[PDB]
Amino acid sequence: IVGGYTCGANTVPYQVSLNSGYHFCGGSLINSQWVVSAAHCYKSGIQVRLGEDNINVVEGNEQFISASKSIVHPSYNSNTLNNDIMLIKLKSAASLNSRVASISLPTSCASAGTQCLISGWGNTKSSGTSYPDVLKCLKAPILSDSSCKSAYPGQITSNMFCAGYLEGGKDSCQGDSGGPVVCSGKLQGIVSWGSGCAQKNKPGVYTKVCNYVSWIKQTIASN
Ligand SMILES: [Ca+2]
Repeated sequence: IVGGYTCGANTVPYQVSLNSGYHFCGGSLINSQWVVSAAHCYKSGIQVRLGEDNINVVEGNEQFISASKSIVHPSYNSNTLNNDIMLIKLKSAASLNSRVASISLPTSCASAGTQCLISGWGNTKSSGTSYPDVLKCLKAPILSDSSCKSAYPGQITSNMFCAGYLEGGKDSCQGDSGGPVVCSGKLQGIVSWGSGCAQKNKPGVYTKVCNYVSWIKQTIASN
């Protein structure tokens, strides 16, 4: 997250870190046994880390649970990033309370102008590299589809939305991928892609979760 603020320990209780010997992607806890992330985050050998603030220090609220199964969206296209969404099932159910909690799926899509919270442990610089140890937060509005398509001609599908600032300076970044965009207490987006980070006229592009609710529910119910 570029241009954000330190969230505070366990203020974002549905945030997860995906770990394969090091943090590589974020994700969101949607119930006690399932996580949603970006398909471009796919790896074998994932451990899901819940209850994290500082990802380099054991602080006392963490739950570390291995993945038993990963399911990439059946129509994921790695060249266009269309359908950049994946589900991860945990080997055992997480223990839920105020500091580890699930986030609700949306019943409708959010409109341009809605303010949302984006969070993660990704790069905090638009030029160069600096990865934080503690979780960073950013408040950002959803942009209109027209703005979003004008910023990225020929690249925005119906499964994507833009959020952020056309002026630049504030954005998600590498390492935030897979993490949550929450608006009005519902999961509306997954950190997916962008051209660089926090560049003028190049806002973040997010997977539009409201288009996937039936797939997520059906998948959860049978696996
Ligand atoms: Ca920790």
